Amino acid sequence: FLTVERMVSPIESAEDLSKQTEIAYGTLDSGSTKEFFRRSKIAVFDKMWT
Amino acid sequence: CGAKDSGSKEKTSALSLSNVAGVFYILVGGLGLAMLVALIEFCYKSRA
Ligand SMILES: N[C@@H](CCC(=O)O)C(=O)O
Repeated sequence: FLTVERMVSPIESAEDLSKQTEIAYGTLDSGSTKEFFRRSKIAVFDKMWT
Repeated sequence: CGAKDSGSKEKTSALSLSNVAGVFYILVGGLGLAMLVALIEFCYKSRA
């Protein structure tokens, strides 16, 4: 361990945000991304928007 | 499908028990064998 020091991010899969609650996340207000989350029916994206 | 490896990663971490599990098997086998040897030696030395 004291030789190789891999970091690894805690939200690698970009879907972990839908299950974790210790990291807040948001988008620009009044933008294309907010409307995309507001309208998309994808299950994971529905979770993020919710 | 349910392989789905996620969450805490042992690869970034310690040896699991599965890496050294053979040593515990050897240890308990040795303990059982030692109790067996003691019992057969006692059985020999007893009844007389
Ligand atoms: N700003 C553009 C594109 C998004 C971006 O900034 O990457 C929009 O409102 O949709």
